[PDB]
Amino acid sequence: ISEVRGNTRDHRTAAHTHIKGLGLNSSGIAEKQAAGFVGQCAAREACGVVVDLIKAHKMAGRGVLLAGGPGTGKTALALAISQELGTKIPFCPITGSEIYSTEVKKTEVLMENFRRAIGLRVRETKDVYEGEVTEMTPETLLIGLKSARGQKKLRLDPSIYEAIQKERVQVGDVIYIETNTGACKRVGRSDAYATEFDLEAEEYVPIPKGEVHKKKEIVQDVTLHDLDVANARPIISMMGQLMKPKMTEITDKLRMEINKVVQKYINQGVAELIPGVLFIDEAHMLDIECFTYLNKALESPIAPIVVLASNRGIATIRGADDLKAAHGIPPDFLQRLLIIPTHPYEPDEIRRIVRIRAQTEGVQLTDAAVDRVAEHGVRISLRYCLQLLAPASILARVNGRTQVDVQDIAEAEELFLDARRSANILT
Amino acid sequence: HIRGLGVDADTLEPRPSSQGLVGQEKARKAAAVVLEMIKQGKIAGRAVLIAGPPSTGKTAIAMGMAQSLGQDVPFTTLAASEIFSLEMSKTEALTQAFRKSIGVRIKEESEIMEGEVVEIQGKLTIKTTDMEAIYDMGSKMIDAMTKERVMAGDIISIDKSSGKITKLGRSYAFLQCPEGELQKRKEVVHTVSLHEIDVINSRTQGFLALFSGDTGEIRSEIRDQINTKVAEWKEEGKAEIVPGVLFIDEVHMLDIECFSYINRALESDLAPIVIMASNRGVSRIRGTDYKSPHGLPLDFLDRVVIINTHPYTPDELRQILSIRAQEEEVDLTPDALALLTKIGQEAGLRYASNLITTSQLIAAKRRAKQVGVEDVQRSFKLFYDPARSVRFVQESEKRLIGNDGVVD
Amino acid sequence: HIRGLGVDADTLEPRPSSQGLVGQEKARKAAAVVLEMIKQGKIAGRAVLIAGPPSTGKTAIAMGMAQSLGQDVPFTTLAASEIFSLEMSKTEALTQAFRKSIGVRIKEESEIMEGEVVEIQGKLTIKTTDMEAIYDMGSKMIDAMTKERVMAGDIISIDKSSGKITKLGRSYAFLQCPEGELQKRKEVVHTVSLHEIDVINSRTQGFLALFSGDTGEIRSEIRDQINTKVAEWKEEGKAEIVPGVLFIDEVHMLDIECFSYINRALESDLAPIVIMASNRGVSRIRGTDYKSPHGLPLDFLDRVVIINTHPYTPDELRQILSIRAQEEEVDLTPDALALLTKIGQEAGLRYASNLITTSQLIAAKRRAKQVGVEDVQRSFKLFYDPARSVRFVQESEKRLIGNDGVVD
Ligand SMILES: Nc1ncnc2c1ncn2[C@@H]1O[C@H](COP(=O)(O)OP(=O)(O)OP(=O)(O)O)[C@@H](O)[C@H]1O
Repeated sequence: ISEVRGNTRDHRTAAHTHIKGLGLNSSGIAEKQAAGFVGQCAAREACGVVVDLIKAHKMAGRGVLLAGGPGTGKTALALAISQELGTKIPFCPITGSEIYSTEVKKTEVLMENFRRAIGLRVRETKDVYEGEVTEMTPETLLIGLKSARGQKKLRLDPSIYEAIQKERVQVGDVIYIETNTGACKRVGRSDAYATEFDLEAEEYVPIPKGEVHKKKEIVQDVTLHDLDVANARPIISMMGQLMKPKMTEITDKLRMEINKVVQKYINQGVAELIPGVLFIDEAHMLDIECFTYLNKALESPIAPIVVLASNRGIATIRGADDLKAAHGIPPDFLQRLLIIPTHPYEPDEIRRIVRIRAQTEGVQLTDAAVDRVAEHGVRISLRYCLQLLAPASILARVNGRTQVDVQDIAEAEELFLDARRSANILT
Repeated sequence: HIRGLGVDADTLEPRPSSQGLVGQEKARKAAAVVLEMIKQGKIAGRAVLIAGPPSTGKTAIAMGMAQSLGQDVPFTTLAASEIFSLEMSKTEALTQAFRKSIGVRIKEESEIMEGEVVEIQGKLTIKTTDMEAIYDMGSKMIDAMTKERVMAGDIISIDKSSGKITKLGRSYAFLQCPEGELQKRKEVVHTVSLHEIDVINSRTQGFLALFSGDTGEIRSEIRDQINTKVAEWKEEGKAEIVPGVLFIDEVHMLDIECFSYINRALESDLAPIVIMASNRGVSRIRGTDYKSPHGLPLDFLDRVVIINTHPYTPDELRQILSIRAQEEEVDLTPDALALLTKIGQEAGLRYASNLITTSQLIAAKRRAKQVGVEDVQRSFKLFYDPARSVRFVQESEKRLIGNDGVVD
Repeated sequence: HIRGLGVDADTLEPRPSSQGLVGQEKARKAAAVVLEMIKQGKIAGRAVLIAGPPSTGKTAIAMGMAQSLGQDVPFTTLAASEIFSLEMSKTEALTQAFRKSIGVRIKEESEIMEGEVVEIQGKLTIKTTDMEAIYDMGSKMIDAMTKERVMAGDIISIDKSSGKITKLGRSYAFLQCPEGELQKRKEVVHTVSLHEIDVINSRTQGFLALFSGDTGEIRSEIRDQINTKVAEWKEEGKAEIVPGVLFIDEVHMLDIECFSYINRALESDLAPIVIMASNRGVSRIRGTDYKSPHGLPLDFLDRVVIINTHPYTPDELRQILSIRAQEEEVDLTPDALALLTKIGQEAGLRYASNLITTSQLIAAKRRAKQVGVEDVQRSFKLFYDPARSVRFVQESEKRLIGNDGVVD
């Protein structure tokens, strides 16, 4: 579990790195401009209440729905819900279109995302005693350990004395003993007393490196999916390795081996598992079979916070014989969650956002350029205008400038056109 | 929470609020007639249909149908959507549902913990007039009696074989403390459903089942061992087969292949009471090209017995929200409940019930022991009902009506 | 043929006709910004979208994107239709496409044939300032240098390990003849794509593969051996992973399951530059019931970076057809090219390019060294463009308009 390192899809949250959380005071009322947020007071305060409902454990089989248009702070508020829940919490942003896979089933892909939303907080402090054995009999046992770069003799507690007698010991055996109720023995194992005659033996163990007394500090924050993806290999290259269509490395029997060891760490009290947040954009795209999986998922106490988002008003239920419902959510699951409405930003609110994103991205710009780009944030979507910051900075650097002006941003619209305008131009 | 049907024994005229049930006299009186129709043998192999507006205690009326049949008759809730699962055939999904409804009565020797409680994952101590003992609480046992709402001083009977805690009463505000030692093995009747016998005899579900692996699909080999043992027990006189009640919700969602199985399972002499529940006026049949009233095939509507629930009055809604307020341990001002019931008039009862838990947290941040009108008005303005949320999206999507008053 | 992007290094202002590219300044300047956006790390895991009218050098601009990134970066063309094959899963069809784009750089010892050529299935003789030798031409080698347009007297470098012929220059119309013996083994960098390593290590495709048998479906066992060896080479420092550029054409044809895989393959840190190309204004999504602009899902349009190509002017079209005329070794009169470009105004560039090869044969039958206007006017009247051919069928099918001028 120490070797297991967390691999996170940072490209999804890359557009929200400018947001630090949810800007609100002690009473609960949202601030005008805090934590990288502009406006959206009604929706900010609303989910600022749901974070408390999770903390108070009052979200008994409940979820959240973010109703609003494109670029209305939906995905942004979802990340704020995680950021406000605790430190190093799992946030899994998905889109209904991601479920629509070619090889894996509609929920074999929804399963790993649920595993990507449930984490594990580890806080294990162990006192290592590695090396050989040099027995002495006092009034309750003295053993001298020999390591690769050190030698130390220690007067063991009578608790260890009972544990060592159970697992046969002799002078010249490599051992791993722990003060925190730990007993492990390697009978006769020692590379020092190994002859070159026998090779197939493997009955000997090398002399442990460093010192005998070692203070092992384990502070690990990994999701359940990280445990599955690390135990699948028969690991640095794996962050860029996926070129295989089948993806048969993750099998149901491999997950059972993870579920049992995770349970063992909870029973010991070493590490407790912490459920996070599962965000589903394009919630209407989800099949009826997916919603019934979610209904079963929400009933489990281990389950994370299922936050959905739908840009549609009235939509046909996917997986049903054409049944129009609100946001495309079936009634069975619509009642299961509380709806939070996300309001569109007026031109005055849009330029306040631009200045925050430019400051984070590292793009210097004139006051007049912010006004021109905000005009595109109201005529077209908020995502399109925000995308104009990076090409205009290159166009300015090329012209020798650091400050981006109207002339530089005018070319950005000419070169990089939105999906709506690009279609109409072709006629 | 639900005590029974809440009806008169002789006249069969239902009380406005009795036996854990509130309102819906017309439906509850019709429910009482159906029970009597089966008992006399007048209705044989006929399904029930609770039609009506959403959140009109449709589950509660069917829960009342159960308790009014026998002392320990099995009752199971099944939503039609839950049948269409990614892993588990809709045949197995329906077989599990029917087996969850049919139970067996066997007299067994098992120890029952009887005595007064002195309350504190945790540790709850018990006491009798002769002996005193401390008991470490099991993770599943905590969740079992919190649903029962067991408080300190209550006299309870815990059957260790089933795990069910039964509230016998209280010593002080009454029933007196039991004499002898706590654990006593007696010949008690055990009623365990066919599906539960399958899940007991089959492979134990490992921790985090929804994390990965196949569903609760019971092997045909295991089910065979149970069926043959139950059949051997029927002949011996050891077991008594008791047909419970299956409650099917969202019935409009059922396929034509489901109704053919329901009638095939209903064909049996030991079939359960199949209660259907439709929240729709007019809905098309799935699998069939044709349309029908509640989404039932042309053949089912004539066989079924239809009962209709009605919309709750502000006075009927008044206590429902207050009962749910006490259950969720919240304290409201008379003005706040009046406002919460006023929400329940235009918007659903379920939406108004959601505003109860949300307003408590806003009142907790204000540091008040009374949840008021300004606390409820907040939840309504923060969290939107389905009809208002869709309205909000529709206007944001396309401005249907302009400032001039001109459309398009 | 294509030399590069044809843009200025400092100002990034594109020249009208430079580096094997003609016109489309707006798109080429936008292409140059995208390349700089990736280099600075500003754009991370973002696809490109070359939208515009058909035959507007969409492949050529993306070909320019490649050569302007690195010296030997892999570039592969994929039409969305080619994915839907009768034999080969559309997953394998897309995996092959992505593996064709990712390459590995290894410094290898291999012999390179350097020297002047004296030209003649055939036999081409080579010469150096010290030695002379005759070499029998291989069937695949003939097809390799004819695409390079290698003429007699040219100074060339043939790497025997890869088989690629590289034109270093010429001795007479300049670079002088190499000193020593032809074959010299040097430490040269080899850039072979992941898919090519799979096809090299896997079973060799027999003569006439399209005649019968399974497609180039590489076994999961073989691909595993390559992936593990590449991973072992990355750690050793032997290989350097270089992410090339994947060009996807007819994007409107892609299913919802394709876009989910594209984003999954794009998720990687070593992912290639995915360039999409749509020739449509408004087109519905396949697999999804909803409609969209270029046929991309509601989630892809916001992530993608759109670039637009424009219709070529008669002066822009003037040289394109003349470049293609020289490539196909045809000689036209100034009046004929003016007529051929006039065809390219109302009808497509591709249709006008087809009229070049057809007019040559009619001019060959007339026994003339100059292809004229009457030679081009023939091809236009013999062979019809899509819009004219459909017009021809529609009138023959049903006479939509009568002699009177009355419809129906
Ligand atoms: N209130 C806000 N304050 C600061 N930035 C905001 C605010 N609202 C939206 N944004 C920013 O707008 C940019 C693009 O919008 P984004 O893709 O997040 O839309 P969304 O509404 O959050 O989700 P969806 O994709 O469902 O519309 C993001 O960088 C986001 O953080």
